[PDB]
Amino acid sequence: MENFQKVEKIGEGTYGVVYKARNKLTGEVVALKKIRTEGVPSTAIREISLLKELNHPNIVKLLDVIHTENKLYLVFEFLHQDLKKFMDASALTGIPLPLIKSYLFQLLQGLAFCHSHRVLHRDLKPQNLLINTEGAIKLADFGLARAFGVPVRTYTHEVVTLWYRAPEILLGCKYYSTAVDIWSLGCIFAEMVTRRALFPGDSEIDQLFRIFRTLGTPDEVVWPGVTSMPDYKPSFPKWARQDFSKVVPPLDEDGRSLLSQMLHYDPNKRISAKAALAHPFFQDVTKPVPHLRL
Ligand SMILES: NCCCNc1cc(NCc2cccnc2)c(C(N)=O)cc1[N+](=O)[O-]
Repeated sequence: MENFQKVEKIGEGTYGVVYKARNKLTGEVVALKKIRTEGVPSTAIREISLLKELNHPNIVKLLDVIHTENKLYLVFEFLHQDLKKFMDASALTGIPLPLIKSYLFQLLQGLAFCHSHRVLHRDLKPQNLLINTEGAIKLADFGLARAFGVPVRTYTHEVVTLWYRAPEILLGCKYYSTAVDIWSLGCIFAEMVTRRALFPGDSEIDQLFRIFRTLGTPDEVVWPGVTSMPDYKPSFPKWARQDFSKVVPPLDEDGRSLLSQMLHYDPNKRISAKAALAHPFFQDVTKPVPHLRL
């Protein structure tokens, strides 16, 4: 690199390969993401550039947008671990409730900030939630979905995870709202509590039906306009809704109440990040130190 020295490969993001790199001049350690095809839209670079101003303690800082050699690299602040790996490492005993609550609270603050600035994530998942030794958790990749349009695939035939997709997206809605992020975060909250993905679909229809089997097949009563959605089919099976007490045991009523509001079918009824922060579930929130092995 002209100013970077690759330390190692962090992985292969939905946009391209990601490396942990050191700025040879500043000595700064960062995450360098090479963006995937043949042209590089000028509209995309302007949009991404705007995100460099989106700074919040719970949002992974976009340090630079490098457009050279007709190639696009995104330089992000570096964090040592993602929530997916932390959840796997905490599988035996589970993440303690105080830490789950702290993380959810911080993620909601991050979403509230992004949403107030009209920036949506659209693809929240445990792998894009990064944590450090101080007890902080940050959202990574906000705004990239809109700026880079349709995701499709990473760049090396890697299957996209649908587990956190809101139902309006699965039903073919063309216009995303802030509510899609609240849905994803609700799914993540449930997974941290139970230690199992809430809706682990292996196809778009399996994803939709797993949601329906748990929350009940939506109808015009709970979701006005659902039967007119692009991919809605009158032939969808009609499943009865299950009780939250069975879905995320042994979470308490404050937690179940909040989760239920984050999982409302109607995006318009789904709780906002701002309103969620005021939920009684957070009355006793604190900021614990996680047991992180690096
Ligand atoms: N398959 C998805 C993996 C998540 N990928 C990422 C992980 C990160 N840090 C956590 C980490 C660091 C080193 C080893 N394992 C995890 C960072 C970052 N900003 O630091 C960026 C990305 N990313 O660009 O996607």
